[PDB]
Amino acid sequence: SHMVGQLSRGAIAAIMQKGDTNIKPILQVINIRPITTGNSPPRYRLLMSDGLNTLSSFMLATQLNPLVEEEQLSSNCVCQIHRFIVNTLKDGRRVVILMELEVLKSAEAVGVKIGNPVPYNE
Ligand SMILES: O=C(O)c1cc(-c2ccc(CNC(=S)c3ccc(-c4ccc(C(=O)O)o4)cc3)cc2)n(-c2ccc(Cl)c(Cl)c2)n1
Repeated sequence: SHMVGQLSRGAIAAIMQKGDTNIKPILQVINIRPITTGNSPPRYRLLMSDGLNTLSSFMLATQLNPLVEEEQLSSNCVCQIHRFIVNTLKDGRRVVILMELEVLKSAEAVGVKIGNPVPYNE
């Protein structure tokens, strides 16, 4: 209730602008999809929301793949990010790798996209 109050509004901008990595923000998963990988473990890319912004530049550490494959981490769930790393590509784009996270509320217990977040412009 006041659902957006459940999310760390402003965390996406803090990660991408300030380079803040000590925060443990609470974010909503909007979408998850596999990337094209070949002969190596699958890799998942996530569209995440902090209630104000969405950002599609997240990938999951492969050690967390079971959370996706066993359906605990899925679209609409709310999770707390306990550890993440930022990397920057040759072309300037930043990628956030999610290393440790906790699902606070399952997709089924939330059920909808929270608020009206808008895409973050890098
Ligand atoms: O096949 C595809 O569709 C497809 C493909 C990619 C795409 C794929 C790869 C890279 C480069 N590899 C980077 S950044 C990377 C990957 C893993 C790690 C890492 C550290 C620790 C761990 C772990 O434990 O698993 O993993 C650190 C850096 C860029 C892009 N993308 C893609 C393009 C743009 C963005 Cl912003 C994002 Cl997040 C993904 N789409």
